[PDB]
Amino acid sequence: GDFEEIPEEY
Amino acid sequence: EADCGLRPLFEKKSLEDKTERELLESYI
Amino acid sequence: IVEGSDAEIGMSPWQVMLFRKSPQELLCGASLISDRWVLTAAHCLLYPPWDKNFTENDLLVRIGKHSRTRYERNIEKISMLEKIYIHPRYNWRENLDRDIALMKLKKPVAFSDYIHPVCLPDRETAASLLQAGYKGRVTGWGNLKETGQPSVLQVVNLPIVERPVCKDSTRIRITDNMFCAGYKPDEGKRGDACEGDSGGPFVMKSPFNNRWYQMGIVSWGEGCDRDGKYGFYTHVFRLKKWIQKVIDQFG
Ligand SMILES: CC(C)C[C@@H](N)C(=O)N1CCC[C@H]1C(=O)NCc1ccc(C(=N)N)cc1
Ligand code: NA
Ligand code: NA
Repeated sequence: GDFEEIPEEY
Repeated sequence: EADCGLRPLFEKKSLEDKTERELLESYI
Repeated sequence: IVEGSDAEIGMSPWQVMLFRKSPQELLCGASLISDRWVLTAAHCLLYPPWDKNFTENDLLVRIGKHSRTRYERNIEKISMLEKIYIHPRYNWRENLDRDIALMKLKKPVAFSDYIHPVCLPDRETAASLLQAGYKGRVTGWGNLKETGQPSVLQVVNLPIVERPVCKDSTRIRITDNMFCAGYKPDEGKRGDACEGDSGGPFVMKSPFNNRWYQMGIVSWGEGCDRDGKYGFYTHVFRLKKWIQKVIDQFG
């Protein structure tokens, strides 16, 4: 939500 | 394991963090 | 963490964040205990009153973190769960007795300046350190107050409290598998764990060998940082046989 997106790979 | 509990940026370098001494001092 | 401070870089390199895949959010804290095993609270993973029941594929483990929300490129590592193990006698119905779980990682995580395992106590260390007035340290990215959320990992040091004081502070039934920690109203200082800090470690630095041991797991409380209330922690040493049994049987 407030979190930065992690690399799609994970 | 062998090296558990020894932090690279503190114990492994003989550096103390800012409040670990408060713990030491309570171990009376 | 209520009334704590920002952690230093590398101060708690065993700190793990349990992260929900969708919607992407913090679920709990946790601790790294070797290159493929993470320790947490059972209630982080299973709590039927709240319709909580996560499976391996619901979750990710994020290791080496400082910042709560940021993706910490070149520093954090993100791992998938191979298997979850919850204590077979975890008491979710009543008082969270035996509030402990293990998570096995799909692949071993690489240790670094920011990623390193904490020790689990042996009988002698626990006997020597688990004494009223002795301080441990709790860390997490949970709420800053009992009502916001921190930008970075928070830390607070708290004294173990005598068992009759723990008992008289609540109406919940306290077991030998729990301890409580925190300052008394008279003691002035304050601080506590809070929601979001769940599953994270209560650590002490052994003065015998200057290694950090995880004595507790953040488990439960009534409010956060209330005068006359104390945070409750799963007693790691008491449940050690189950921990080793699991790791020994599932390598
Ligand atoms: C039924 C239990 C014994 C009490 C309940 N308030 C509780 O704490 N629960 C009910 C289900 C999960 C757990 C929780 O919220 N843990 C988070 C938490 C809350 C407070 C603290 C604290 N130290 N103040 C720590 C963790
Ligand atoms: Na009571
Ligand atoms: Na309190």
